[PDB]
Order: sequence, then structure tokens, then C-alpha cells
Amino acid sequence: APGQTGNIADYNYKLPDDFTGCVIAWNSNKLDSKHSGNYDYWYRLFRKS
Amino acid sequence: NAQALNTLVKQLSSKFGAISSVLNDILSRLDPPEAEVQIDRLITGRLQS
Repeated sequence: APGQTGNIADYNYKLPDDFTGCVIAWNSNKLDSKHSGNYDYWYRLFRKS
Repeated sequence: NAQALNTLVKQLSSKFGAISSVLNDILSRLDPPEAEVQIDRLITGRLQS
């Protein structure tokens, strides 16, 4: 969302304050959760700025 | 005349229905998408003065 702060927003993906689009979501637990072995999904955790 | 100016300056320390009357206080405590509303309130009041 515009102007939202957090680990993902401040390290992975930042939306501008002038966004003119749409956001769509749907759970993917049925398949993308894998079999106790979902490890290809990663995310940054530390950054200077 | 000497009264009028003293009425104008003292209008700077009024809220006009906002959290505070300091610009550098609303910015340092809320994210901007929550802050433009307060800033607009102050701007409209100070224009009317």
C-alpha cells in the first residue's frame, strides 16, 4: 500500500505515494506451500539505506 | 495597525482541528499518507487568516 512501512516495504518492495493502479491477492497454500520443503522463496533482511 | 499584526502572528499557534500546530511535529510522528490531511487543514486556516 502507499506509504506503508515494514520489513518488506523498507527492504524488498516500495510503492510510491502517487500510485494509480490495483493490487490483487489470492492464497496459494494449496500448492506453493510445497511439502515441508518450500525453500525457493526468499527475502532481503538488512540494508544500509 | 500595531494590533493587526499581533493578531496575525498569534494565529500561527492555533490548530484549526489538527493534532498539533507544529509542522515538524506531525511529520516526525506519522507517515505522510496520514499527515497530508492535517497539513491541508493548517494550510487552509493559515490562508484564511
